Amino acid sequence: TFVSSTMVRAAIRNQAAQRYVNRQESKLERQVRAQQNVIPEDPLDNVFA
Amino acid sequence: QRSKPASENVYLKLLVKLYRFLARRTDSRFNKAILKRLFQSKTNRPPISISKIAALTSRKSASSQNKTTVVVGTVTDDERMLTVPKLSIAALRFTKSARARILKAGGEVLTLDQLALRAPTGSNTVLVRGKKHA
Amino acid sequence: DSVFGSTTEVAQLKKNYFLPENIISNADVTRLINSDEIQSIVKAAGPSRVKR
Amino acid sequence: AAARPTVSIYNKDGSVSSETLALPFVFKAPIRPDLVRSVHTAVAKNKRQPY
Amino acid sequence: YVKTWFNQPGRKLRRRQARQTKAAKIAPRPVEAIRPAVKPPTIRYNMKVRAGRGFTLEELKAAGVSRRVASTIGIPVDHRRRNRSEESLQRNVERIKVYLAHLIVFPRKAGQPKKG
RNA sequence: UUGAGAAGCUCAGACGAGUAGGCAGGCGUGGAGGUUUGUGACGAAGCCUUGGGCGUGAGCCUGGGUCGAACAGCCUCUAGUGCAGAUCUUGGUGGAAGUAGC
RNA sequence: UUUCAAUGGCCCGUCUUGAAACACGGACCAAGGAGUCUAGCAUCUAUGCGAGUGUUUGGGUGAUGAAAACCCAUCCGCGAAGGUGGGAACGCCCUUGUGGCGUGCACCAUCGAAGAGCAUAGCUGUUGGGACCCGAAAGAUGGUGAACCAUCUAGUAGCUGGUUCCUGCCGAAGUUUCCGGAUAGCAGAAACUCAGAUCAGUUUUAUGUGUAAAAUGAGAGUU
Repeated sequence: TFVSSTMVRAAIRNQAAQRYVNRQESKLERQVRAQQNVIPEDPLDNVFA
Repeated sequence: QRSKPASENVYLKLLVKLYRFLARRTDSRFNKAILKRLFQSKTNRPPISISKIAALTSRKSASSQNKTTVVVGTVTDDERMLTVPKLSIAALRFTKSARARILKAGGEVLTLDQLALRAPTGSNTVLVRGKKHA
Repeated sequence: DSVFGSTTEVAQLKKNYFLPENIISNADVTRLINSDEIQSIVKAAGPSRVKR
Repeated sequence: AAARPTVSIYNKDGSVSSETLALPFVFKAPIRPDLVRSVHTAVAKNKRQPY
Repeated sequence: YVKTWFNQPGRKLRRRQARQTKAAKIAPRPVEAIRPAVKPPTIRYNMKVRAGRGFTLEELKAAGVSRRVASTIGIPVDHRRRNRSEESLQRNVERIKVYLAHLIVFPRKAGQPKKG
């Protein structure tokens, strides 16, 4: 008949532990796409610069 | 009822000024519809994702040809899909992630002013909307 | 060119900052309306003031 | 957005110089009197003292 | 009972001014002492790395610094922390060794009695 | 034909009670950043006046008399911001009354 | 402007009462004088960004107030975890118009089983906080010579009296129904779909007073 009330206390801990690692991964995955999804140089904009 | 936007984006009061003339001086319903939606609140203009646009043009029989999708509102991307198709899109706003993704692989992005000078009557344009429920 | 950036590149000094992208490109409306590509397709013109 | 590629640098004596600078990309950004007002409106309450 | 944060720009400048007098008193040495690298003691952050309090006695002896002098060249000591994993001993010994690479030590004059 | 403050100009028709209540546009006060390259000892602010005007109105502009050192229009910011009452607070002042009376 | 002539007009506010009657409050003038400040929640709108979002705990910095501005490290919070028809918009036409052929958004029917937030500002609403303003014997602690003083105290209210500039538009209900309430209804405010569609404190026709199907009008119905 299920675990313990304080053993469901850890059920948040096995829910919250993978928060920080997920968030850090989301930070680098967003940055990785940022390098990928960038506009090219537009070689015509160095005529005056 | 609604005949003046609640906005104060000065450039949206110039976009409306262009489509108030077009709506009343052409017989197309695309312009009368576009003008109405330039009056709608931010809540009533949902974001329309790139993938949702990509599905609509390439829907059922596909045959996208070179139709231009038009939406009043932002066009946020969808990183959950890798290969974006060629698209010509007109919208009030894009997201820098989305606009790069359209530009990098395929066609071009447009603002509502560049669509008007190309298809003032709504010539061969798909007018879409995002999911309102939210 | 480095403190603000560009609408494509990013300011070297302000991290991840791109200049805003506008609702329209050509902000001059009277050119948008009074252009050929629109004035060639509008229907006829009524009087500016209609006589009583 | 097409406008005025180059600007001219003036020396101390007031005479123009042959060198020039491309007009920065910032100088084409949107001009928003409402957005500047509602930001200056706020940012100007930040050096206030309490009474 | 209500607190206001009007002295928030006052307190920050007081802290900066408090750092500058410390730098004035102790010129060559850094305003901050070195701290080790440790891992937070929880399943949520255990894969992270942050700073500790000081270097344990196995971290000092392995790196090659006695525990008594370590307090004097700015290396702080934590008698409570211990090394259970060698990767924790390794990340902090090399942290000491890189510090002693950049550490200039000023000689001190020493009493030299005529006899012995 | 000049009538693009497109937030403009123009045309047509019907309509108009109002409590509770809902919506909208404005007038006014103190101070705040911008502005009028603003006003002021050749007279600011204020005050009175059966002077002249403006606005449906809140209100405003001006003439005269006093007056003597400051003040305002415009765009925004802001709040200890609008009075006929509360046996309202404070000060002043009448009738009662030259009365009760001493 | 004062005055006269002719016509007129029961004292104002509150409360009461259908209404008054009332009972109140008002000797006069000036000044003071009452939805405010804040935390929480939800809504609408505006703005920035958008599968993201939020610099201001703090650090960096700021020579011309340096309590401003400007910049970002490590966290963290809140998010993120298929066919059928009707359909907006468009194209092709083609007896054109009429319509058809299509492509079919939002969404709704049907059969079924391609994220939209976050943050700031405003508005209105609500809950607390002294809580629109004024007013009920207090009580308690501690003092002074049953009495008196000082504070806690912004103690307590369904109640009483008051709550301040103008114009414009819309404008009820005044009560069913269950049951102090949840409904409803009236009024709005938004979003929708249609005038080739439905309606009506309507009237006829006729079938058996009800019901069903012609005129007279109005666009009507939803969430």
